[PDB]
Amino acid sequence: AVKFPQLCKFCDVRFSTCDNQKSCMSNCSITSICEKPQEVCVAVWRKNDENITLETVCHDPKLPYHDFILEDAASPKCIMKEKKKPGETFFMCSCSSDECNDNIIF
Amino acid sequence: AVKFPQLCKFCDVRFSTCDNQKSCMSNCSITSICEKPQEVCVAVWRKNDENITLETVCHDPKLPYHDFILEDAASPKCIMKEKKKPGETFFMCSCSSDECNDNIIFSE
Amino acid sequence: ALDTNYCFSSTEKNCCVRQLYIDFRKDLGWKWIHEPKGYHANFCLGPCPYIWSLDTQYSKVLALYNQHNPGASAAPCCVPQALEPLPIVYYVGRKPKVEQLSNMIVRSCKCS
Amino acid sequence: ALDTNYCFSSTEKNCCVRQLYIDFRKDLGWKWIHEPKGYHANFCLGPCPYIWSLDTQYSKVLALYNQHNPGASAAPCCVPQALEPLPIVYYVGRKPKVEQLSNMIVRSCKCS
Amino acid sequence: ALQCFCHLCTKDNFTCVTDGLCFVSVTDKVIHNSMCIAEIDLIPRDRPFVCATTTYCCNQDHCNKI
Amino acid sequence: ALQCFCHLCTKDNFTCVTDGLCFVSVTETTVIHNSMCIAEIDLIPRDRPFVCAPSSVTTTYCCNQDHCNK
Repeated sequence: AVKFPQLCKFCDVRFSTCDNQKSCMSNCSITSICEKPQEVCVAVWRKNDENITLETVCHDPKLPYHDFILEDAASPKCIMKEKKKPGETFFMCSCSSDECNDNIIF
Repeated sequence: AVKFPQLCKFCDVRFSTCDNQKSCMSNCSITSICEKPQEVCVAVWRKNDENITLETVCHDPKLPYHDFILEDAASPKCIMKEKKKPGETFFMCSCSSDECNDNIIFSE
Repeated sequence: ALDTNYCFSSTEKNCCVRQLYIDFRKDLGWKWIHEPKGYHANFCLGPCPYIWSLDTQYSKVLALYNQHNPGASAAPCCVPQALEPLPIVYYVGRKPKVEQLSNMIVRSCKCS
Repeated sequence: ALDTNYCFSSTEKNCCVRQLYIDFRKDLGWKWIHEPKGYHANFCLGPCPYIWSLDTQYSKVLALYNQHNPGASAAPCCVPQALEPLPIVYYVGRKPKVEQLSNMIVRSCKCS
Repeated sequence: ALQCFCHLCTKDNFTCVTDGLCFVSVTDKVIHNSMCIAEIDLIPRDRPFVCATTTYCCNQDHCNKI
Repeated sequence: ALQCFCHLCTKDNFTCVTDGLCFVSVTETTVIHNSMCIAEIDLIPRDRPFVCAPSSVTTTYCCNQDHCNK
């Protein structure tokens, strides 16, 4: 058999306004084929104090993104789980399906 | 404009069985494209005494076949226009239609 | 023989390039193409009567066959003759990649 | 690939070379060929499902489309690919010309 | 070497250049078609089946009737 | 130097040598599964060829080992 990479949103850290909502759209035009087959989809949501960020990338589950080993790296959906960080809100998610990180699931 | 050679039966002189009929069927198993684009079909029915021979060939109308001017060489059909020749009967037609000399005529 | 110029200007309802638009995400199911989102590929359609852009001798024979034999199920077919590339942009990782997909557009048809 | 070697040896509904005899006088109308009175030409027939001997890329894109739009009057056609000659004999006057007729028979087919 | 009248040659001033002949046919409306024919396609040469509803295969320039 | 299994390749050992990958697809009838060789030049895109990412009752997959076509 042979293993092929999957599709993921790849806009990196960008501005966002999706706030106090169930789900939002990463709505970034760039949908990419991950370089490494082992790589999965990852989506970070952050809102420090006076703005909102939104990162979308591929990432090998083996490594920890921002000191957080991808728990649900094999999950179908992008279950927006929470993570505590000093002086900032930190929601992060991951999945193993195509373009899964395009639709966050708070 | 271009003037193409037509198809005619071309078995030359063969033994026949055609006789006393309104129309016979050459039955030459050879259909050919006349070398010369101007040529036409010809059919000669020469019954000697006991034996009969039919002749089917291509021929240039501007010439005399067996000493005869091809006057009917413009017809689409092959109507045998009898001629006079010693010691035998002699019919001869000529037409300008693909395989027109395959079905010789004396009737209707 | 039958080409884009001829059959998009008129209406021959005979073997020739019809018009067709293909949406990658909904027609083909591709989600890996960043741009375009779709493209005009067109297609070939229409009967092939005797001597009507018949490609080869065999096409001439098949036509002449279907002529003397109605509904013979055997006749020349309207199929593309000239195909053309389609430049697309797709992302491999963070890297913006650009390439030409050979033979994706039909500019002419023929009977075969 | 999709030649008589396979199609004649196996059995299936997809695009493949089928049997088809042809009498020159009756089916083509020709009266000039002296030999033979006819020949085996074969012909291409059968649907072109996705990934079934699809000639070019446009062939696949068109199949995929069709697959997503069942009965869309737009799909690959089963046409010839490899054509062979046909040794004939016809008369030019009295001296029979023996020559070959090019692209008269089909070896293999292909979806496009 | 020659030069015939073509029908489908839209963006080509409705013409073409071959070495064979110019083909033309005819026919409830009425239509007809003109085209080029390479000398390789003229099979058999002495009398190409394509040249012999009417049909003409003139041997000149732009000699396609109506 | 890859060498895959191919069925349309009658008088060709029923095998073919490609520079790309091997292909096998199984479809439900009422079992028709064919195998072929696809040259790399027809892998588009190479990183993730759509030809090897099957569409809708079928089950296709590619492999880069000799006669891995089932």
